[PDB]
Amino acid sequence: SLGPQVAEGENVFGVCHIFASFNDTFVHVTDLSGKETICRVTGGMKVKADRDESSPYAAMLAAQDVAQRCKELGITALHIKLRATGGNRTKTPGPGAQSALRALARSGMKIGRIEDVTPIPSDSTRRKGGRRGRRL
Amino acid sequence: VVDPFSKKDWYDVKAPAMFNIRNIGKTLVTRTQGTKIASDGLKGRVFEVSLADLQNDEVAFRKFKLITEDVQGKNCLTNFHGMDLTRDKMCSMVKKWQTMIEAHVDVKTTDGYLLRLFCVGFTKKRNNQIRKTSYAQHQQVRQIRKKMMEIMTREVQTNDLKEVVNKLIPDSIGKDIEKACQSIYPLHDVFVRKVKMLKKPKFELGKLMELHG
Amino acid sequence: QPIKLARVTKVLGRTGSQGQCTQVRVEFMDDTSRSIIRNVKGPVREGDVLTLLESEREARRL
Amino acid sequence: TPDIKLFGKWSTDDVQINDISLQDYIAVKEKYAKYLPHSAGRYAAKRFRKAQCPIVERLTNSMMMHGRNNGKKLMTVRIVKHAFEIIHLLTGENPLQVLVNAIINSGPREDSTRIGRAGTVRRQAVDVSPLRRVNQAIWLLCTGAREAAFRNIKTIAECLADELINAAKGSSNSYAIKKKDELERVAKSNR
Amino acid sequence: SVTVRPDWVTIEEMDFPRLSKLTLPGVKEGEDVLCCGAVEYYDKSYDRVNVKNEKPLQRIDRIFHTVTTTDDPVIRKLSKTEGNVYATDAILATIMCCTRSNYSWDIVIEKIGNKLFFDKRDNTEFDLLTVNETSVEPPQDDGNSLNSPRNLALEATFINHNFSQQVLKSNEPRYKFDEPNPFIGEVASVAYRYRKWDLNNGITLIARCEHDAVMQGTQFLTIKALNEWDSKLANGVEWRRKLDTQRGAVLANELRNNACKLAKWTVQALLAGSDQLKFGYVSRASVRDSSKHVILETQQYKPNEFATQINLNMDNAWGILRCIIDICMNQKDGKYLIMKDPNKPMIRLYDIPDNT
Amino acid sequence: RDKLNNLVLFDKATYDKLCKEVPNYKLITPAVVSERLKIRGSLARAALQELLSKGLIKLVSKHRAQVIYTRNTKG
RNA sequence: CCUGAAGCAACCCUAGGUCUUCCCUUUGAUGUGAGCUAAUAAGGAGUAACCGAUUC
Repeated sequence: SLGPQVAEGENVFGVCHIFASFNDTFVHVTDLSGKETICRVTGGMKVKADRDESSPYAAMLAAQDVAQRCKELGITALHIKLRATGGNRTKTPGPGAQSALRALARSGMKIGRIEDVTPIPSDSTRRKGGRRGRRL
Repeated sequence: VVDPFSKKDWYDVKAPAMFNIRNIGKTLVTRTQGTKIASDGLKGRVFEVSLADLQNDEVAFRKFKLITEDVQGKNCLTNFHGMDLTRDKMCSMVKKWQTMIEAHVDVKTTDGYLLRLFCVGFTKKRNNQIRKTSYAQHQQVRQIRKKMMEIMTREVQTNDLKEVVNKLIPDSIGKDIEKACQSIYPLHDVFVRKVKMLKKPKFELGKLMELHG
Repeated sequence: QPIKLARVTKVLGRTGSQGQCTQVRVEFMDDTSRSIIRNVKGPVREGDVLTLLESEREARRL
Repeated sequence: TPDIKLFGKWSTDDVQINDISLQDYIAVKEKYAKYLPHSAGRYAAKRFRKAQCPIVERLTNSMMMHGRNNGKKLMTVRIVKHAFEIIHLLTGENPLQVLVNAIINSGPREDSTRIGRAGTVRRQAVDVSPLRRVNQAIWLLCTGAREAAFRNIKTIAECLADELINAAKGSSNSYAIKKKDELERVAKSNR
Repeated sequence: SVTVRPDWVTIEEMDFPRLSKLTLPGVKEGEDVLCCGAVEYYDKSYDRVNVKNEKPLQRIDRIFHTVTTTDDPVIRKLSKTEGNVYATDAILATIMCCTRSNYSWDIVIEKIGNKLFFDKRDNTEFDLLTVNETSVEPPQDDGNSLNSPRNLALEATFINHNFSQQVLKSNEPRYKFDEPNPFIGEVASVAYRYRKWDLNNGITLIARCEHDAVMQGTQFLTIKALNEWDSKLANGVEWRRKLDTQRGAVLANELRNNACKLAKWTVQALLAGSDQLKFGYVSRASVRDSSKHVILETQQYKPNEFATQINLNMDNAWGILRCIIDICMNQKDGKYLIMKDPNKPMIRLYDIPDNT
Repeated sequence: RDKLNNLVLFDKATYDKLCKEVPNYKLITPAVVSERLKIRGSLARAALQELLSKGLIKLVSKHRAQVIYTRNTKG
């Protein structure tokens, strides 16, 4: 529980992987390596209803618990790696992306550098749903 | 009922002598409990650092991958692994009404390291051009791509890895290709999109500690 | 945060669901040049004063 | 008295509206200096004609409410006269100055409302106009004194004196400041 | 303001964003070491003066002493006794609300030993009052025009020096502190009192603080005069129109147009510890008549209320001041110059020979 | 819940409070005195009319709805 | 008609104590207890419950 960095100026950086699907949100802090995990609070751990796992609210709760949990270990600032589902599926991030990123900045952390890391394929395998799509 | 972060030593990370800001940050490890060792489990971690943070303050769109190939003592020693342009940059460059020319060469340094370099270049629209398009014919494209490969090979092949990174810290290769292809078709947004690492020589320490000052 | 005075310079358009908020261009009495857009309840006139609790946030123009 | 027009027996001059914002929509000084709260009106003729009604008359208008007391301005004028006597006793200030201070301290700065990206809905925070500030300031401390007096020995004149003293202070004891702070809190909670 | 010679060495540069971010808490109370001069009683009966019942603005011959830190005999005495930073209200008002600065201004720092004499250049345009500085467009007129920045500033300065004396019952027994005015019937109503500020980081500050007059109710007055010359072009609303429905609007509009002047005047009063700052609404006869003036109205504001109203931060004012006194109590002796970039928003600091 | 039982006539110690206290108050009204002594408005009025005719409190205004007195001046 | 009462730092006058402290007693402050009020505080929470697509 002791990052031996200087009390005055030294910022200890983590990196927060915000995987935001359209029916879940993840907020997951790691080393600059990306190997050693510190926190992972999902949208679904906080709220107990299936329809609001992908909420701005649930993502706001998740980022708040992550912010509080990582402040104790002594992670001061965070780099950001945002992503939607990707592959064959959507490449627009979920509605929890904005509220989560906002929430762990309202909660007194520092924001380093942000970038999209969605798995964008060269050209991909056949997408789920028939030739005639998802008819409803 | 075991606090899992009680047994965690923090380790300072060090970048090689080629960059201005030496230390990248800190790294977590588990205390040597049993047979598996802290330093051995810590050896071979890939750190993706933006060149803005790696230097003092510059371009933030070029990133360098660095491998902790050895640990001396409370200090991870990273070494040049690879390079990649950011998604935002690559997506911003690729726009409609022009020709995108892509090359890749599999070239080896004087020491063991064998890289794969990917070059990219987009056909520039002239200052008095009224034609919307500004496309390159197929033979003009592959004459450009042949010249891309010829420079990319020459620049790396003849000198060692310390000097090829010193060339990738600016974009001397991309500026050289861009000026070279002015006669065939004027390109503008020319970079070495990506550098990959395929083979390393069998690990040395004296060769690492020359790169670490 | 210190409470700051924004002065209405030109009333632009009416907004809200039931046409209830006047959206107005304000010119800051504090800084010489900074002019932002704010949604305002009640009746507002061209050339009077507002007391903003924050002098950074801005309302979405339509 | 061809020079000064003492409101019953209260001085016009030497009352200052400190706040620059509420200064135009508060009429107490130099031309709105009149002897009685009572007058003809014609302040509902055009849009911002209302701003020129002496604040004492605005208070006298707002006071007469809850059905059984619609259009008893003579009874309301005697309530305001008795309240100004009682304010002067307990405070020792100019009762017009205490009223002006209570108007400033009671008026909210921010309120919550329903806005757009029309499709669904959203309750965001917005500003209140300097007229809306003074309009709601008067209404709040009038209804505060009203509901306080209902089923009580403390007479309407005493309840008004209580509200205007405690609101001019900024107590959070007057219904005016209590409710102001509730609206500004909700306005913050969803901004 | 000044033509900068090739012998003048730039040492330090500070821009307005960096100066805006500064703060200092812990600034202690000002201690009246000396109170000098004699101040008249104010006629509260010039406030039965509105848009309908105005007054003639008359020329009053009373002698104003524009004596700087260099020529101050009490500061010259106090120099050796205690204090290492000596200033006037106009000078520190400039540095404090420097953030709003539009035009080129200058301050001569004179570090003789372990001292800062924040001095002003006599026979330079420092004691002019600027006009419509911070408008959408400042007056873009030529020196031969009557609506020029020079000619508007000239008459604005005159009417302020007129108004301060004219409103005053200036031949009824004066309030005397201890001494007569240290500069000399002929004189003008003004009182100079010196104050010590112990300033956290290890600086003692002795500034000369000026009250304009006394009013009863006793009470001390800082008094200034707001000018309205040709509103329709000037990029402001008319004063004579009604001013009574729109007083708050006529005020806030003339404030933005004179952002730095009203900021210097208000921090001037906060410095002196005046409990009330009054004003004087002066306009022309016809919109292009430089000679005539008529006093429309006056409004009174407690400077503490006014400064939080208009905009100021004591922490900013004292935070910028600690920075500049620290810079020039750090670097070497001789004559300096805090000059603001004529066209851009940044203050510069040159080191100069012993002459200019 | 709660109920109010005021006095129809003075207790000895309540009248001792009234004879000592109510000429110290800045505002003297039958409603104020009614709350401050646990006494019916009828008793309050009758007591304050004693206090006035006695010549101890300075009346400011009388009205069927509102009768206001104050403590008499000092010098 | 009588109610408190024993030493006053030291010299002269003066009144046989012509005298002002134990404390009776009232006004001004500070701290605790209790009431009304803060307040519907805030938080719990825009959570739980209930309703939502679909059939004309």
